[PDB]
Amino acid sequence: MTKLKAPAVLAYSRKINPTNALMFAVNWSDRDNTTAVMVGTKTVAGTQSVRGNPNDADKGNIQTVNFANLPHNKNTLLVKYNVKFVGDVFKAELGGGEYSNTLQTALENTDFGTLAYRYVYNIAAGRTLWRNRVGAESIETVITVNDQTFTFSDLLVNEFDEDVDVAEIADMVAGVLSGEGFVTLKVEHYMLLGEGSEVFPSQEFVENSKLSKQLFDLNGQAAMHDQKIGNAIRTIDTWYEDATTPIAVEPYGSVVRNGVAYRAGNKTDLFTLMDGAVNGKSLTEEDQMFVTANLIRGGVFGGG
Amino acid sequence: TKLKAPAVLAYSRKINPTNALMFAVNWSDRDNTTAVMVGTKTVAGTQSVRGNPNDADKGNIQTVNFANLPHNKNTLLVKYNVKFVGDVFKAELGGGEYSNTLQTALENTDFGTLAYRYVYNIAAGRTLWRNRVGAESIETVITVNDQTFTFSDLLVNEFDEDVDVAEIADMVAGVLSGEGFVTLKVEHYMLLGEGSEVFPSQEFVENSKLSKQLFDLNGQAAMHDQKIGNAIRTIDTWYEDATTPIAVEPYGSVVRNGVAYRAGNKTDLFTLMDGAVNGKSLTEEDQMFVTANLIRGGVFGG
Repeated sequence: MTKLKAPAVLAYSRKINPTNALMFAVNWSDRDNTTAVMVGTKTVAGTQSVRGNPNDADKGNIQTVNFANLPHNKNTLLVKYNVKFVGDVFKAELGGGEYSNTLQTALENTDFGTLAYRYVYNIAAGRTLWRNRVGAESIETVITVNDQTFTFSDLLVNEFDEDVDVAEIADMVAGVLSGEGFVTLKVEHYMLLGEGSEVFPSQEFVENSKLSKQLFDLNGQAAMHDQKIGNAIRTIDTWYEDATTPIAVEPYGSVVRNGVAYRAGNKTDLFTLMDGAVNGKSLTEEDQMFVTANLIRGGVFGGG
Repeated sequence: TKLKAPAVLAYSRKINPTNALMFAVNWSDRDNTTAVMVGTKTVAGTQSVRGNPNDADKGNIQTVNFANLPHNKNTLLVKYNVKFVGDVFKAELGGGEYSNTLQTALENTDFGTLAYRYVYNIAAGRTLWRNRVGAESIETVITVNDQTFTFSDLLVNEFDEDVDVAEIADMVAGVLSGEGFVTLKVEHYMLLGEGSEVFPSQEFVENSKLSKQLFDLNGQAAMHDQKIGNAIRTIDTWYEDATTPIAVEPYGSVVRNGVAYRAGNKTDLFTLMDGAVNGKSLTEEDQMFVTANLIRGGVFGG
């Protein structure tokens, strides 16, 4: 007909830029004396309890793994990172002009307020802490932005409840996202897990060596990949078909650890909606939020 | 009839940057430099290609190189030197007549503008590429001939007039329009924030255990001298329908966007060179473009 197609190398750079997270040990009422949690190595002998075959059930299983605990005289895990939000979300890093420009035009009425609120809420509710949230006496999140400090505790993680301080931070974040500039939130999390509690750093892929589990380290200190924090932050999509709990923003709504994709094969993926928005079709408020959330995520959205 | 160009006519590059090293400092304690080291990390992602949604339920593991400022330093320090070398009309390999009449045809080239735009690309920090995004402030320090110059607040995409840029460009044009050489020694300080991702040059390795590999020198994150150089010679605003400056390439090629703003419309270096040697006249900006291609270096022969 006369359709406008996206260039082969249309690519957007990411706009939520978290750092790596470092993991320290403190006591809940002495947060100035911090000590780094160090990754160790231990032996693990196990059992061949795999569903398929009971003929191996009497055989052993010797492995060596990385592990990471709080020391036996500190009761609190402290997780530190920064999240820099950057503007100009609609200026493609690689794609040309025409397609991306009319896409920006089709997206200009996007509810940046809700996007920024859900981002900052995930940061404040401590979703970025993943399994470290489990079994915590209390959880205290501290976000410092523009020499201003905010503290959170009583936040439900899987609902975007309205909170006035989350809203005040989301105001600056949405100001940046819907326009130009950048703003850095400096984040600390305090979890009262108990002395000697196991902590959960990012895990590495070791295809070579004697380790079967390998934990992420920086100079030997337990740490979480910046991309894992980022994935937790963008868990804002409640708009896929038959949506229940929020999923991370992905062009196909993929959650690979569950082997499913909530936006694949039903014309609700990023590329279908994108080509619709460029070629005259109208987008919902939630569809515009989703397409803009993908433009914030970054990636190559070109013909492949 | 026509002065054909010798088959092996070639010029050597005249703007010689070094490789850039990447350190981490604090913005207000620049005498405590520590080096940024390239690391390796696992990265797990989704199969999110435009084509196939049938793989949208499948994941993928990779290992990649990565480079961060420490969590106790907030400023990236990029260091390099650039040596400008004169005799930009003496050919390296080509014979005599074509090169000599070309040297005569271009003795009225605006060397002031060339030197200014080179020095400006160095001072505005274009050479930093993606390390410019998200800076609270950028401070460039250029030392030359026992004279130190500091720059903050320079628009990268405009050649605004600046007195220090012009004063350095004066020596640079004195070398480029005559003989000799001169070394500018350049530092860039960027207030990015503690723990910020920094962007060294990327490598290509056919099949390796690494999916994405960063340029290192003894393990320290670094930038290729040719990338700094490509930023330095982004001065071409004279192709047809010119928006922003592009890097000086004989066909005005920008392979990252799959177009060549001087290919196939009698604006390429070879057409202009043939014209200049074979009697035809060039614009002032065309003389600038041809001399910039001679300063870039390369083979201009069959």
